Amino acid sequence: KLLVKQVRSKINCPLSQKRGLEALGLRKLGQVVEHESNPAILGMINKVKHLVSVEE
Amino acid sequence: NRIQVILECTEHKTSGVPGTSRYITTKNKKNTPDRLEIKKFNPILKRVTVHKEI
Amino acid sequence: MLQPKRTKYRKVQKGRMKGNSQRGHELSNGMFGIKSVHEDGMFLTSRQIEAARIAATRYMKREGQLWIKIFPDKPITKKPLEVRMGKGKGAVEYWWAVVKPGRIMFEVGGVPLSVAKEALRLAAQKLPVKTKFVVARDF
Amino acid sequence: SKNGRESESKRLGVKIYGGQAAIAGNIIVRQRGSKHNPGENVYISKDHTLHARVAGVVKFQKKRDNKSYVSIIPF
Amino acid sequence: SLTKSERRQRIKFRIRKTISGSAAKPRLSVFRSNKEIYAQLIDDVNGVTILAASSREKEIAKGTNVEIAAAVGKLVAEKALKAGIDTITFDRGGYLYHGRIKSLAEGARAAGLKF
RNA sequence: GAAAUAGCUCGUACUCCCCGAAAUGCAUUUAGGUGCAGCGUUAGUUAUAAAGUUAUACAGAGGUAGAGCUACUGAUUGGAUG
RNA sequence: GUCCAAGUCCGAGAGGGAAAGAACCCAGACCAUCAGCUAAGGUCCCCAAAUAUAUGCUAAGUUGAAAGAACGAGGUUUGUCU
RNA sequence: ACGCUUGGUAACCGUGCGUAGAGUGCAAUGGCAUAAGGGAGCUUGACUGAGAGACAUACAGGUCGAUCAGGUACGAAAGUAGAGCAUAGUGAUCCGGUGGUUCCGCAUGGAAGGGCCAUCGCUCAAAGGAUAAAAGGUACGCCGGGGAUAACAGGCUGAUCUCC
RNA sequence: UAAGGUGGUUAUUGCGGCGGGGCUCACCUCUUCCCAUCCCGAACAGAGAAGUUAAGCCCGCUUGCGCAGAUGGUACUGCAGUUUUGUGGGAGAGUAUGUCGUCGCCUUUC
Repeated sequence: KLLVKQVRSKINCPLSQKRGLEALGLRKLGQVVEHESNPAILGMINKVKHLVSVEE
Repeated sequence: NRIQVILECTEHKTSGVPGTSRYITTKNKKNTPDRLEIKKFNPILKRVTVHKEI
Repeated sequence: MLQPKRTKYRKVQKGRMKGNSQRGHELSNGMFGIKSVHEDGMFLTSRQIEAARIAATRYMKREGQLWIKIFPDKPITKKPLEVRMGKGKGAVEYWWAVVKPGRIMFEVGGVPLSVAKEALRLAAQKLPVKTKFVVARDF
Repeated sequence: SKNGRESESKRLGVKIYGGQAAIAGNIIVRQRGSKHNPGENVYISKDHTLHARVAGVVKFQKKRDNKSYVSIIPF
Repeated sequence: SLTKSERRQRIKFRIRKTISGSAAKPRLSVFRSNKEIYAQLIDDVNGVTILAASSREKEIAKGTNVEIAAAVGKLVAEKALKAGIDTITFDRGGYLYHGRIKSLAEGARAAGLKF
């Protein structure tokens, strides 16, 4: 179980990377969501890792 | 030179059967003269018959 | 001037030269040469090629050869003056060769180092490229 | 100039791929010349178009001097 | 392809391009040669051969090659109409349908083996 | 007649709440206008619901970047034969 | 400048920074408050915050905004071979 | 490539090497030798009634196509044939002409005429064709709009120019 | 064990060279008949068994021509910032090297 929180803004990001955030439970810069560690979510984190921060 | 020919059935129009069978084909007025005749299926008589160019 | 005797097409599109030519950067049949150390591709024209060749041939009068490892194979066009933009491509103006960073252009085999450095330095002043003097490893 | 003419594209390319299902009359490949040859349960048309014959799964399986032989595994 | 074998392989290729056979309705290949003509029933979809006949057994009477081929055809027909095979696709194996091949085919047609 | 017609310019009056585009494609006596498609709003439908979006695993067809030409077509530097 | 393709923004978008700029960097404004934490960018004064710490370079006011050539030189610091 | 009178290595012939450099009517691309290239025999499926299912898709349109029935051509039979190796060779509607048709036919019976199927007439070439039928001047001009668009000047860039 | 027939496997399976073999395969002898040459029994077809491994065919060897081909490195490229780069993917060519096939079913044989 890892915690991921959006640190940057999706205003100048492409549509793919902007939908990659909505795929997770992220809709605002002040949010933080907890997910599992399956290999499916660590492709979304790799897609948008410059916009989020994964603590644990 | 390529003309449009109309091959009408020949054995038709001799029996008491209304209708007329025709086939609209193309030909050449120089390479194949003299009223081409071809055996085609007559849909009225239900048998193959010789159709001659009109 | 160096240009093809004939070719399939007269007009050729002006492509994009991405540098660091990975072929033609080694010396062969000659021990001294000049190589391009520029940062982007260049168009070496037949006038520049002939000028550099004759400048390097006037030096070292009859000693050694001058290998030219390049050829102006592509045609560059230019529409006439006082013409508005766009009625088709213009007539072929001249012929040029693509030179990418790392390509060797001239080579000398006969003369020693003292003369081959001066001749190549005299020839490199006619080319629009920053050139460095390279010597072969087996020397 | 004298160069301003062209024709409309024919929308060629590869239809249903070698891992998807087809049915009795689904166009598989549109070509200009038989570069994808028909295999099992796949036939070719007048315009060198590959048609399916039965419902199944497509399979290309290039072989025999680099020649595609599109076939269908029934299911 | 003119060595009397490549010429036959070409015919066999352009015949097998359309002649085949499953477990039901198999293929009937023939091999001529200078003497002792052979015939065989092959299943091309699964490998295994069903049956095979030849003019080398205690059933063929000596004579002309045409009569020998007719007898071999009758024998292979009577042998194939035992298990239940009723239809066949007769190919040629690169031989013209005339002479011993036609005699074998007619000897098989006089019996059963609908084809 | 007559408030002729204007594919043209100008003007178009109170408040609050919710949603929210386009400047593309095909035609046109057509290009600063329209017709249809594309994008919007309102309402109603799929339920043991269906479809969408992103990522992962698996499986496909391609001929771009690159590369090469003694692998064709065209071009091409230098030596040996002639 | 012009004609296409893959994205973003302005168009229809307030706020902060580059001194002032529709697009550049950060960032998507329901109101009210003399509350707090940060992004880009900064902490000598105009003008909020370091005349903060550690190491080296520059002597040209180069520089403190953006942006420069072929070609010269016994400016200086530093690594290897010699 | 090697031999041979004309005959000349570019005519025909003989023997080898030759995966395709030939040819496929006509441009280019793709394909084709187990031929789609060439020859011989027999023939007319260049048939009738039709279209499971797909590809393109604003619409109008366009392309491919498997089973069934009735009679055929070739083949011993399987089997193939609903035009050409495949993509260009084209023109909507209205109107008029020809062949077939107790389909209708204005009180009744005919007829004129119309309807249905097959088919003909348009460089309507400005080829989605505004009419069957169509060229110029205006410095005597007028009205409605445009910096959507030029001439002078300003702006960006130097092809040209000038200087180093 | 050997041979013949017939299939699967993208030439690592092919081409060439050197030696061996023949119950089946092949040349080999003839054209009255079935059949055919835009001329020829050359090919196809038929009738036979005097001879033969000479050739076709099958075995064993050959890196010779072909075909296949790494590891490493490089080019190129998706995402993020930028003069620099970091993260992943990763060629082509070339070198070492490999290859004189392999897998089934029937008939006669040991």
